[PDB]
Amino acid sequence: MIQRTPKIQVYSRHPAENGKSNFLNCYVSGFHPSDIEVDLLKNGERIEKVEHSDLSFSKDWSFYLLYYTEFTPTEKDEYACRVNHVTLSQPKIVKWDRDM
Amino acid sequence: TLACFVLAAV
Amino acid sequence: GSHSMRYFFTSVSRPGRGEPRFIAVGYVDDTQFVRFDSDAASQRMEPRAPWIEQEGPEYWDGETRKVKAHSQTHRVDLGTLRGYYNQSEAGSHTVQRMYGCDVGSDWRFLRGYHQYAYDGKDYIALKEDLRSWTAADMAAQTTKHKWEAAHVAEQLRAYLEGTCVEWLRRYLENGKETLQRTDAPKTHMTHHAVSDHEATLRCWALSFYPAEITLTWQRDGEDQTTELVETRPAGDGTFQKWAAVVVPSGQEQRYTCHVQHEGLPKPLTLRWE
Repeated sequence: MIQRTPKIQVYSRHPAENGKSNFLNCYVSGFHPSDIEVDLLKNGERIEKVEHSDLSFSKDWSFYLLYYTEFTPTEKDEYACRVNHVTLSQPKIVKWDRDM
Repeated sequence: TLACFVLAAV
Repeated sequence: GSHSMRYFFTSVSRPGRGEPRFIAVGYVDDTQFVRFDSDAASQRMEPRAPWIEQEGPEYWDGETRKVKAHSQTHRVDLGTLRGYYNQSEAGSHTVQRMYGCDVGSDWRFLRGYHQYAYDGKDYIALKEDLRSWTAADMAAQTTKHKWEAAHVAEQLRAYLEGTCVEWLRRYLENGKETLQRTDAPKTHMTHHAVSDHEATLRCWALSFYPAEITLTWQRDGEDQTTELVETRPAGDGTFQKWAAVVVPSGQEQRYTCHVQHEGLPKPLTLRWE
């Protein structure tokens, strides 16, 4: 077993534009095994209906999943992705950055 | 379409 | 333009959480089109693309039957593998299967594969000749024996060289507007002053398809030392990707971003200005 820690990208489907509804994405990948906790946070509380893609893997056998939810970007509303996995000492939180 | 035949067990 | 069809299978034992999980997903190129989730409600193969929806009950019934058979085989394998490695039925384990085929720009068979893995490590795989096997360890040796004696190879080769290829082609026309498309990357650059001495230049590529792409940074027209993020899915069938470089203030114009994608007539060159 080569326990693989999940990579994390937090981003939106379309370029973020205050007012225009969008989709908040969290893309976890390169992890193993496939059991994984992924939440989207809004100002610190998790969002209710979060859908994800079906499970699949890469050439090296590592897994990848896309989590998403409708959201309307606004300042100063803050979003982040919470990811809990076995290879992690504690849940990793990545703040969403439209800025990127 | 998936493979048609039955897959041998390991 | 090359093309491919892939099926990815995930089998997961979960002691104290019920019966084994089984998931199957099918891809044509970078687009998924089908799925099966033993935890889902339908218990059938499901369309994950608009163009596959127009397949008749004959197709779906057939695919459902096969994926169920696939499931059963993996259910057995989970226990067998426990035995080979002397593992108690308390630990959680994963099995992975991947098969599919490749076609050249002429839509003719290039190559097929059948890779099998246990707990994230190679287990057994079908050699390119589609006639022999590669066993990762001594355990897979026993499986290699079995499969040789059962002539699994020729069975798979038939599928990979024929049916697999024929259906890839069929899908390619059925999903012409989707699969046989190229979406040229929408580009733009953003300058962000991190420190007082250093600023970051990020080169953006959005809404492109397929996923293949290359982003390069040059200083004075010379390749660069650079953060290149793994290409990510937009969630709408397209992909994103950005490349960044940390440049000293005032020396911004020294840098140029170079984007290439088969959707572009020729490469693009972006500068911050």
